[PDB]
Amino acid sequence: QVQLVESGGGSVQAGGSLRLSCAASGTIHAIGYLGWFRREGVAALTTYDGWTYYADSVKGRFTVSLVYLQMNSLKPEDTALYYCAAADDGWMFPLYHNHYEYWGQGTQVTVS
Amino acid sequence: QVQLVESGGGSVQAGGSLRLSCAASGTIHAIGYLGWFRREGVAALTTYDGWTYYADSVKGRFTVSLVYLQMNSLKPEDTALYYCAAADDGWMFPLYHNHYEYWGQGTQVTVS
Amino acid sequence: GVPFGLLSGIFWGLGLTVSAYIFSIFTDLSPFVVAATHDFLSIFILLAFLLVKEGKVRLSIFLNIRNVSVIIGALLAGPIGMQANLYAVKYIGSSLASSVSAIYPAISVLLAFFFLKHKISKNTVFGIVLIIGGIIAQTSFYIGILCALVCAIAWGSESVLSSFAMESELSEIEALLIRQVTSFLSYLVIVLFSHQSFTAVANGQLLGLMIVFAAFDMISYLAYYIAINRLQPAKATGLNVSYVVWTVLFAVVFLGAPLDMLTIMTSLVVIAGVYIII
Amino acid sequence: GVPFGLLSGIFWGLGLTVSAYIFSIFTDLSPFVVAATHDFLSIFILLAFLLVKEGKVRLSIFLNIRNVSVIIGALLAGPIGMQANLYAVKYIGSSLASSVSAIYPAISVLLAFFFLKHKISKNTVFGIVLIIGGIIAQTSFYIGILCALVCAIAWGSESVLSSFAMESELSEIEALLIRQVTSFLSYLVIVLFSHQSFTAVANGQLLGLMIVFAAFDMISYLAYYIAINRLQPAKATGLNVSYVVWTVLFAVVFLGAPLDMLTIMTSLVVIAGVYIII
Repeated sequence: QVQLVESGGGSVQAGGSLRLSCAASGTIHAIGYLGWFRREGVAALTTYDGWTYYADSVKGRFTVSLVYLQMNSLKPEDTALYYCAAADDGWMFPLYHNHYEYWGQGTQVTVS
Repeated sequence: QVQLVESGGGSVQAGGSLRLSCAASGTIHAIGYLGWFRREGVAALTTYDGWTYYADSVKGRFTVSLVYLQMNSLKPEDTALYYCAAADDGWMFPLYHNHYEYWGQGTQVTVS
Repeated sequence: GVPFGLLSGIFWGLGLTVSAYIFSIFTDLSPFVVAATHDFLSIFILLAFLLVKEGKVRLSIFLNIRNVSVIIGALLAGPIGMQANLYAVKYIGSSLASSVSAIYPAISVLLAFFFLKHKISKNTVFGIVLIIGGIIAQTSFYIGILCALVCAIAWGSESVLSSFAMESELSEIEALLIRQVTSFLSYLVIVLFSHQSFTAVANGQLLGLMIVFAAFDMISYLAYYIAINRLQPAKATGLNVSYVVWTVLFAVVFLGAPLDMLTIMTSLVVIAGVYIII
Repeated sequence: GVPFGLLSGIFWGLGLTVSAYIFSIFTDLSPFVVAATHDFLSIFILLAFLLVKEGKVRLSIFLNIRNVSVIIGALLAGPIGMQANLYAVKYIGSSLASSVSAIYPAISVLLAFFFLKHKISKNTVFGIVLIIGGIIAQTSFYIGILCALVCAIAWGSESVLSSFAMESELSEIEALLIRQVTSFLSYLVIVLFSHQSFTAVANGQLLGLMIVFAAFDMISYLAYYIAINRLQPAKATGLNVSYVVWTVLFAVVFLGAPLDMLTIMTSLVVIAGVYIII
């Protein structure tokens, strides 16, 4: 129903920072939760309320904005294809790659 | 369920004769009626009993055998793609291109 | 949708064994008042179904040219069907008319092949012939069978008609909505000319029985038309014929109808047929 | 398969209003004999369904590791469920235990989210909360509600369990066949230790009532499990909650149960919820 496109992937030296962008197209009115995975849960924002849930491994180092993912303090373990995701209905269960039905192609991020 | 292949098509001078062949592959045990169209009904044989129904336009000029279609007294109106067909269950309603579910690709026959 | 046939069967069986209970508990009641109040009550149920399923109303789909089939089938099965069936009840018995109304699929299995050009040449014919043989083995006769076949032709032709309209751009709920609207109009016209009294319907108990009977009958018709839509008129009636097994079961269980050995044999024959069809 | 939910609802409502009729016409009858004979009679119906649907038997699919869920759910909902529900009947009334057995989907809507990791965060929660509010607005209480929630937890957890097994390689008819087999074994073990008499079942009228009740209940369970299979546990129970509307309708129509204004309001609330869910 919604087409997701990712941008900003590439190679980054460890110890810096990076920004990744996700653009959604289509019926974007009733999507509750937006997400950012690499399929582990790394970020998930709620549209109306404005809260952002993260992973404990990166909680406090990565940040979400409305979708922009700003990742700081990069480590070589972060080399992965990052995927976007949306949820038709959501209250309190983010970060799971079975709730989110709308899936993107993902872009590669390699930390050196 | 059944793949149908036709052979023998080509160009024939009017006033001669021609033979067209149909080979069926797959689950060929429960097919009752075999057919030959050009989607008008031109020929349809019953497997068990052995009767053959034809079209009144060609009844007495074309003949069926078990599938071989021998067409005699060709006329320029017979230029068409001939198709094979089979029927899962059949008693008395041949020559209709909605009864027959298994369809072939057909071969071109051009009368000059 | 193979289970929808059997569901239509069981729900029409429940509706019929509710109708028998109604006509047994009430003597003065007449079938013309019952059918009219049934249809008037069920029109609300159909409006509810339509409003819940999709948008409010779609009246541009009720084209005048195509849906003549459904109105003619409704006025050919509803009013005169029930009239001739009650005539058969008064003529040759209360339970033979129902047996012929169950042997009805013969005319449908003929028409669907000949008129609609359907392809049922040898698969279903055997199960339906076996059901027919069972119903005839269950049992002035020349006129009783004449009126009975007059009922059966109509009740088997409503199916062939109802599968003619729903071929293109007529869902299950609308093709039945117009059917019930037209049957209600027809019964209204029939009652108005005869000035049949409506005082009996005011009873609360009778109204409750009528609303449960209308709910059962309408779920039956809805499942039956969902079947016909995607299972045609050739087997979608044969599968529904199973309602005689139910009707007999619920009559011998709830209403306390006497059980005989011949009815067990007929029920076994018809259930064997219904099992053969799948 | 959205209509299967409401179909399970109507068929369980019919089964329950047949059970009320049975227990009203017979005084000496006890729920343990009734449940045992029901299950023993319905095992034949399930064998018939299985033999007609597909091949004779497939016992290699009844693996010991996975189907512990279904056996534990059956012995957790069937025997002790009915025992504690009859305890609630004797404690705080004959119709409040049924109301809690209808408010059951709360524990299911909690478990399906937390334990099975299902995604129902905000869509269904509102309809189910509204149904719950209606059932509580319909109405020693601290122990009655305790036993009632003990029944509701079990009857809502059988659904979460039954949707755990059918995730991979267990169809609707087998996951229920083992359920009924194990419930029958459990009730047999319970009866043997208490030496409950089986003389009442020999009655022909009671056998007819039990076979129609088993047929209704089994069509209900089958439609309900076909729903759960493809509609999950979160809404497939909420849709089935509609059976309280039916039960009340058939009680006030057929059994002659008195009608009060508060029950109309509760039925309107729960039908509003059921309509909201779709």
